[PDB]
Parts: sequence; C-alpha cells; structure tokens
Amino acid sequence: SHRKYEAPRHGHLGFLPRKRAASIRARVKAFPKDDRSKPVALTSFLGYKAGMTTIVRDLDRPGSKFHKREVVEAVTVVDTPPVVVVGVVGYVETPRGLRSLTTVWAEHLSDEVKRRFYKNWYKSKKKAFTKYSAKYAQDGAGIERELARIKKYASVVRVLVHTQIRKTPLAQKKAHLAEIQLNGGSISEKVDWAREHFEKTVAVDSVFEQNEMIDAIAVTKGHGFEGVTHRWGTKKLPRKTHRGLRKVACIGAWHPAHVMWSVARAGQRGYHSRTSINHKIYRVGKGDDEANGATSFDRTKKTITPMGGFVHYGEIKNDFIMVKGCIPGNRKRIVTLRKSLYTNTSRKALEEVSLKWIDTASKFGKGRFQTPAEKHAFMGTLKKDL
Amino acid sequence: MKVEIDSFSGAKIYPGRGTLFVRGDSKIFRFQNSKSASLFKQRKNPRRIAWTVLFRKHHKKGI
Amino acid sequence: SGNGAQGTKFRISLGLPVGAIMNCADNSGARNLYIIAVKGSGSRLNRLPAASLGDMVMATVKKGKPELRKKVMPAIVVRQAKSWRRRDGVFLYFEDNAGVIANPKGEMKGSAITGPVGKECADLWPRVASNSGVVV
Amino acid sequence: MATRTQFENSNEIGVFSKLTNTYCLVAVGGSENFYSAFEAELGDAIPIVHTTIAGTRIIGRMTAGNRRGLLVPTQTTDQELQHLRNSLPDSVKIQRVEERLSALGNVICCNDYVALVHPDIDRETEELISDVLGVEVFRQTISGNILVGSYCSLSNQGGLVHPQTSVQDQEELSSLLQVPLVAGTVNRGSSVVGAGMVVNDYLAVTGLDTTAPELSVIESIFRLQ
RNA sequence: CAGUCAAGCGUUCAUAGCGACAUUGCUUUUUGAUUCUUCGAUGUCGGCUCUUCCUAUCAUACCGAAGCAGAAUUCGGUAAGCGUUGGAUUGUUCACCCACUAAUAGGGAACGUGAGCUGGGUUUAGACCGUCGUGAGACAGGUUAGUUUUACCCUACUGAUGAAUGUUACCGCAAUAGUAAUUGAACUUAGUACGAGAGGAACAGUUCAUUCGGAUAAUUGGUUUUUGCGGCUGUCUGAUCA
RNA sequence: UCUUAAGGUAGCCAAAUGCCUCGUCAUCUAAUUAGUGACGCGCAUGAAUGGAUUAACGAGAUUCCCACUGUCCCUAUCUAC
RNA sequence: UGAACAGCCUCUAGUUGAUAGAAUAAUGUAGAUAAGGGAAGUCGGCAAAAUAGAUCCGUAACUUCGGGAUAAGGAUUGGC
Ligand SMILES: [Mg+2]
Ligand SMILES: [Mg+2]
Ligand SMILES: [Mg+2]
Ligand SMILES: [Mg+2]
Repeated sequence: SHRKYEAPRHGHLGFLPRKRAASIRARVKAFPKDDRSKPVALTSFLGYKAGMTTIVRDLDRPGSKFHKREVVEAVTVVDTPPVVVVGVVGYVETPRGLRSLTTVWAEHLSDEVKRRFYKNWYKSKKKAFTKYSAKYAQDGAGIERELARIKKYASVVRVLVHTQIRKTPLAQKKAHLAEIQLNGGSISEKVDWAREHFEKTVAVDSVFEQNEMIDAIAVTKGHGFEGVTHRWGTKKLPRKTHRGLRKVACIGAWHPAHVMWSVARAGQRGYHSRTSINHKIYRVGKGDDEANGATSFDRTKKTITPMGGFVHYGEIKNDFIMVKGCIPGNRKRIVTLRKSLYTNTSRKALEEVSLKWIDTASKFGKGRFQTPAEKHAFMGTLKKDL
Repeated sequence: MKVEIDSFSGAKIYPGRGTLFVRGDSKIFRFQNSKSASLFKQRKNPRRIAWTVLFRKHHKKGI
Repeated sequence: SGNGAQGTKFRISLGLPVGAIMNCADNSGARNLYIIAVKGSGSRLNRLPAASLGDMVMATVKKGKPELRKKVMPAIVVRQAKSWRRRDGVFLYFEDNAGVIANPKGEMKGSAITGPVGKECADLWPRVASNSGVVV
Repeated sequence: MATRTQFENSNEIGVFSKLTNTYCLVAVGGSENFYSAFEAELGDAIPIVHTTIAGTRIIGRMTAGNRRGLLVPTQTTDQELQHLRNSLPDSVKIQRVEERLSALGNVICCNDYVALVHPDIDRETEELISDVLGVEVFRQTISGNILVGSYCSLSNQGGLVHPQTSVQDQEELSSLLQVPLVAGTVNRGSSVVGAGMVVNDYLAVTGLDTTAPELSVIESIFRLQ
C-alpha cells in the first residue's frame, strides 16, 4: 500500500558511492574553457588548508537592510608557497577521448619532488631521471623533437607542477605533483611558456587576484564506519525499540526481493572528494611582508598567523589566499584551487570587498588579545617579566 | 568596528565574540565568554572575583 | 508574518514551537499567549512549526480576561529568550518570551508595551515600534 | 497641506520620518513617491537627510528633534553620527543620549519652546534635553499614555492629542504648553497620532488613508493655511 | 473512472459549463462469486520508520477554451521533474473539526513493511455486567488484566581488501552507472493597464525566506576521564602538607 | 379497557449494563468518538440475583490541572563492557 | 557519620577467585548530560526528571468525628 505521509528522500543520490577516495589529492575533473586570445596562464593552483578566522567588512549591497554596515564573516586560509614547474604534457584528441602522447620534464629535479617516485626513500640509490638528464646536456637532440611533436599534435597542453612542501610547517618532506591546464595563446605559445618556465617558480598572485570567485577541490575529513542515522540523517527510532534504534526500520518491500541501492545503509562517512564552487577571494597575501593581517583601517603591523599559531598547523610564513566561508577538507590537507568554469555576475560575484579588521586572537581557547603587545599593555607586568 | 567592554570582568570584547543579554529592566550586559556569563547567572559579585578589573581596581593591585 | 510585513526579515533562530506559552507584553488585559500556529511556516513530516522574534503567530489567551479567552487571535513575538545571531555577529537574547496581540493587518489591540522589544521586530512592524517603549 | 504619503505601503509617516523647521530626516529604504513628497513640499531651502538610526529604518521613533538640536540613542553608530554631522547644518547640535528608554521619539514630544516627556526618564537626560534643545521640560502623561511622543503631535501653532483624552487633561496640557490642543484621529481612525504624522510650521505629512475631516482638523489646529 | 447520441438547462443559444431516456467500455485501491495453491503453519488490525513505482494532476512549469473586461474562477492539453503538513477525539482504516500552507491529490509494491519496532484492538486460559438458557454455558454486545523467540549460513545491499596481466612507481584518459535542487513573500512596476464604479493585475528588476542537499567548526551553544584547576561532604593515612 | 401469577415500587442511568449512538443540552479545549454534570418509552436498570449512598484505604480502571523533564521538535556528546 | 544491625569509609579475620593481550568502527547493554520550547510524542507521561532529612509557620472540601494531613503552601540549615 501507499506511504501514509509524504516526505523528501534522505540524502543525495548523485554523490554515490560514499566510499573512500582513491587518493588524498582530489582530481580536477574539468578545467575552464580555453580561448586562444588571452595570455598564457594556469587554470588552477595547489595549496594547504591552514584554518579559519573571522573578518569584519563593510557590506555594499544597494537594497539590503545591511547596506553600508559592518558584518563579520568567517574566512578560511590556504597556505600557498610558489609552485615549481617541472614538466609539460600534451594531449591529442581521439574518438575514444583525450590521450597523452609525450611528457617532457625539466632538467634539475629537486629532492622534494623526486621523493614522490619512492616508497622507501632512505634506502635508495636515488637513481631517478638520471638517464633522462643524460638525455639532456646534449645540444637539443632528444628534446625539441618531442617539443615540436607537442606543437605538431596535442590540442591540449598541461603543465606538471609540484608544491614546495619544505616551506610549510608540515613534516611531510614529499611534495605533491599535479597537472594544471594552460588557457592562453596557441599550442606553440603554451609549450614555449612551459619551456621557459622549467625549473622556475610561479606565485599565486600570477593566477589569482582579489574579488575572484573560485572553486575548492579537496577530499573531505574522514570519519570511518558510520551508522545510518548520522551517515544519512534518517529519523531516530522511538525509545522502546527492541534490537536498537539508530536504524532504518523497513529496508525494502517484499517485492522486488532484494535490497535496493537507494536504501540508506551504514558504511564509510567522509574522505570523499568534493568540488565546492563560488568562493570569493578576500585577500591574496604575500609572505614576504609584515602586516599581512593589517588592513587600511586597522593599520597595526601583525601577520595573519594568530596567537600561538594556527591550531594543528603552525605558521603562515608563505603567501596565502583568504577565501570566504568553508571549503572541504580539514587542516594540513592538500587542496586544489581552481578558476571558475563560467562568468558569474549575480550582483554578489561582482562585489568589491575591502576588509576592515582581521581576527588574530588565539584559536586554542577564548583568546582575549590580538597581539602580545596588546596583551602586555592590558595585563601590565607579571612575575615572570622583570 | 567598536570594541566593547565586559560587563562582569571588564575585558575587551572584539566583534563577533561572546554574547549579549538584555535583562527585563531593559539593561544591556555584554559577556566576553561563557565563564563570565555563567558567573553573572550564578549572581557572583565581581568585586569578590579575584581576576576581574573591578576587583583589581578595588584592591589597588597594579594601579 | 506574511501579509502585514514591512519589508523582509533575515532568518532568526527559531525558539518558540507550537504549544509554547509566552508573556503578554501589552496592556490589553491578557497575561499569557499560547502559540498554536506560525504564519508562513513550511511543511515537513513531524516538524513542529516554530516561531522567532518578529514573527506573527496565531495564539489563544490561556490566562487573562474572559472576553479574551477561548478564541484564537493573531499575535506578534517581541521577545525571544533563545539566543540568535545578527549579521554583525553578536549573539543576544532576552530573559523571557513575550508577544503582543494584533489583528491580521498587524495593528496592536493594546496601546503600550512593557519591557524591551527587538529591533528586528520593530523594523518589521511599525505599530509595535510606535507603542514600544525601548527598542534594542 | 497635509500631504498624502505612504512608506512603501505604510500610512504611518512619523515612524519613518522626522520633520522640524530647519531639517528633515527620511529613511534610506524609501520609495520615489515618499522622497518626492518631501522634496517638492520642502524645497531646496530645507535639507533632507537620508539616514539610518541604530541600524533601523525607523528614525522618527528613535530620535527626538528640534530646530536647535537633535537627540540620538546610544546604539547609533559612528558612521551614522558622522554622516548626520556632515549633512546637517552647523546650527543644530547632535548629541548621543545614554538612557534606558532609548527610543527618543516615543519618549519625548517636543517643539521649539516647550516639551513633554515620559515621567520616568533620568534627571541627566532631562538636563541634557534642556541643554541641547534649549527647551523647558514637563514630565506628564496624556490621559495615562506614557508615550507622549507617539500619542501627541505637537508644533508651535497647535497640537493634536489622543482621541480618548479627558477634557480636564486637555485644558491642563493646553495651559502647560501654551498652545491649543485638539483630540482627534489620523489614518482612518488610528489612535497613534504622533506616529501617524509629522508636522512643522508650514507642512504636515500624513498617510493616504487619513480622511478629509481628519485632514481638516490637522490644518485647522496647525494653522497651515 | 471514462466515452458515444442529444430531449432539455443555460435570458436568447443542444454541446462555455452541464445534460434526461438509452448505450459502449476500462480498472482491480470496494464488496461479492468461486475454491486453483497452502491445514507435518507463508506470523491476518492499525500506527511508527523507509525506499521505489503508477497517473485517473491537488500545487508548481508552459499552454488552449470560456456565459475570460480586471481580480477571482471553471473546463481541457503536454506533463509524475518536484512537493503534498502541525494538532484535539477515537486501537482504528475511515471520519470530523482547529490551523498553517503553493497544495494539504489518489493509489500499488504478498490489502509493501512484526528474526524492523509496538501490542492500543482483535484472538486462549482470570474476572464483572446486560440479555438468553433449567443447567453446564452462549453472545463482530459492553468492560478490565494478560511471556511478541533465533541470523554466525547463501544471496541481495552498504562499505573494505585482494592473486594473476615482466617488476615497481608517478601522472592521466573516460566506457558505463548515478545525479538535484525546490517553492514562496515583500519592495517596485502601480492604485498603473482594465472597469461605470466597487475593485484591481502581469513581464523585467531588487532584497529575503521555505523545503532539500553537500560540506565545515572562525564565532555562539551543547558535550567532559584533559578526572586540567578550584571548592564541598563522610571516612582513612597521629596532626600539618599531600 | 384487555390480559396475567403479578405487572418494575423506592431508587439509579448512554453507568463496567443503551443496539440505534460519535444519543440531546451544558461544561472542559483553538479543535474532544475521550471526561464530567444533567435528561430518560431504559434493545436489555432495579431492590440480600441485593438497590442507593459513602469517610478512609488501593502496585485497580479513567479524565483534567500545577510542577517536571531528550517523550518529542531534532538530535549531539561522554564513560564502562 | 547518622534516628538507625540504612548507605558510605575503616579495625580483627578472610579473600585478591571469575581466560587473557592490543586497539577504541558501526549497532548494542548499563550509566549520564543537554541551548530554546515543555507532552506538541504516545493507545496511554511508558521511561526519565522533579520532590525528599530535620526545625519553625501554616493547612481545604468532606467525614462513620477516629481522620483527611507530611494535605496544599512557605522559611531555615555550614564553620567559628
Ligand atoms: Mg504503507
Ligand atoms: Mg502518496
Ligand atoms: Mg578553538
Ligand atoms: Mg508523526
């Protein structure tokens, strides 16, 4: 018989299966659409999620009740050291899809990127790309034939880049390596840009700028095996229920005589790769700069790092992206920040944002002070200070 | 922005921090945290709580 | 709310479900209002329709004057006592739940309001702001 | 003229506007007709300031105004205070009030010479009113209505009071204020006359539902002809 | 539940909307009829929970017709994408009221769903009343009390590894499978179009909100074996400290 | 007036006894097939088949109110096994 | 300690027996806490919460005059 009262379906069927991701670095399944008129630029960037804080800014929405009034918003910080370009690859297009045909690497590869090609680095002869560098140090013979091959073929050019993990407070020492699409100029201009930028660093302000709406691609925080009540949000069974109550009561009818795929069941929660779109950049900070946390209104020389550092992460000595709201993934996780796939006007994506004040109090408790100078000025002298 | 003062302890309140409480006699109190808020709800006198600005002002400690 | 709204309202954390009894702040002779409905509330299985500050509700006078008891009338919530966030991010709350009586167009049955009212209610209903003593 | 105006449908103009002889204040979230009424009737001689008081569109009930001075609540922000200081002429004085009742338009009914206040205001606020506005103050209720600003409309020429007001209270208040007072209604019988309309020496603005006998009572008592 | 014909109703006018006397069908969510399967047992009410399907569409999208001036409404088409509620009484399905809402549409899946629950009802043994009976006893008459067992197997489903593709490592492609957003209010248009008046729209624009989903923990709240700090009771270590 | 052995008296009632029935009126609630108070041509109440009333008592059955709360809105967290 | 062969701790005496080790997923069993609301849940307040000792004040209808009654409802409590 029919269901007595209608109710919406628990959970989203388009995020199935809720399994663990294949890697800890989420894959960029789509890049922004190319046009061969703009200069040669990357479509995305890599960073490490550091943590969240608050800002105060003056809202500019002509018609809202909070027009020209101060609001406090939550932002999250992504530590972005300059990425190192080692390698390019070209993709021809077949009736079975895109297919890579060659890969041309840089000459000198650092230890932190060539640690990616090892599971046991400490017991190794470190022989990686040695015969490839021996293919180099001729005039050009085995090199520009592959480069002219990518020019002659290969309708899509992607650049192999790797992070500088040693510039971050993470204890990993093994960099992350990825492919980023180039979206400017012709194929020859793309591969000429890559050849000029082998063994060179690309900063985050070369690809991003303020008031830009971007996407965050990351693997979410893992939670292990989870029951159906928190994994899917189903209603808790009543108190006098024998054999437990964090369950789904009916898992299917008599016919069809099988459990359906659409029935909510227990399993892994979290550690899924997600792509969250439309996050506005509030600040592209420079690590070679004091007063990162200062605005034009605050004007007190303080860095973006809070008191006592970011909890479980550390310091923000490199460049960073301040982006509005929440992004998937927890702290210390690799995250890929991507340009928007479409042009959004919306009278919200076009809003110019100027910050007033950035919170730098401690996140390891109810912090009262933004700077140690302010803490010392408020509390006076102590016994430990003579 | 404006930095307000704690109604119980005199600590400085930054934007979006703590709570506010409007009593029935139309008086506004601002609490920097749940500790001072709970002491206010427990009706403790801030003149007798040793870490408050009003206590240190009364007892001439660091003044 | 619905019909007599003067503008829109941001989402306030809902604190008064169906069956809640709040104090009756005005001078109409009623002592408490018992909430039986919230105007503009949606539909979900098992979910109680809950009210926030500035909302218009349907209420009965459980305790008060006999010509006000035993009938349903519209009311407006002016004090919430469940903490909610503003867009300037202060979390604030009163110490009691309180509302006033009105017609469906929103003008007050009474004439004066005792105690504070919220600015999110005073901006949305002008008669409440007219008879209100203090607006916070 | 008692000018028919609505605030986006609202027939209460005293809630959303504050009119004195020297200046006018209007809410920022207003319609073209609502602004055009004050712009056409007031002209270029008198400044009209689009303002927000304490983050609220309601400004008439939040503030109490005079030709010599303006009183604002404590919750008024520094940006709004600076904007009012720049937009207003140098003659008027703007001073924040630190007082519990905090809704000065409801609390205070005032004109150029004499003012009626809520009985339970603080003495520092009474002295602040007497200093900034230069106005002598009486603590009185209009037939038991403590909100004298909401329940009275007052100008230099005359005053409109609450309809359900005792006659003895009418001559008492008339002798106390040295102006003639009429009990009457505004906005098709709404009791709150001060919230219903704003008035000064040569202009009164009221809601569209204010009927013709009510408008005639307004122009008679305020001598706008 | 749907047709065909059209005497009439509809001021006039069969068919805008209806439609008598007749007549052709469809459906198996009614109840019958039958006794084919099951009596070395297929757990027979209702509710709660949860998924999917049907369309004979209540709402939402786009349209056609009117006895469509506007507003409101009615008839019909493509349409099952998306939603279809909170309560008082009753064990109920049903019903009947209160109220919100865009709307509170109808149904199926062994009259979905008891090794998922519950046990109010029915349907054992105790007991009371009324009627019937000489009596033992009877009563889809009323009332009260009455044990709800087992999964560790196979499949299915949800997640998790994994031999073999010379070895190992990194970066990728995308066959196929799944998929998601939803609805409302206010301001303005505008007291405008329309109308004799009463009344009174819509498109574009702006700001919010409802339902759903995916994350996240800067802030607020919750949680405390951080047994982290402080306090307090009783007893024990002679007291103190601890 | 007929009939019978004699025709239900005092009381009580939609009661644990009333099919119709969710009886009718009042009250209780926003709304009550529930509760209470009345009414009585009572299918089929009724006097040791005991009738009516009744303080105190009851792990008896039922209704309402105050207090109280994760029963619920709507779930979250902690400990031991 | 306390009214107390209550509960809690100790002296004499007697045990230290009950397969253990490592981690801390879901669902359980047992024990708990929850903002705002307060029975809207459910057949039904089932279950849990609330109250609690002692002293002083105060205590209704009804009644078989014995009760009801700890009715209801308030205040206080340490140490020196
Ligand atoms: Mg069903
Ligand atoms: Mg259905
Ligand atoms: Mg923290
Ligand atoms: Mg339900």
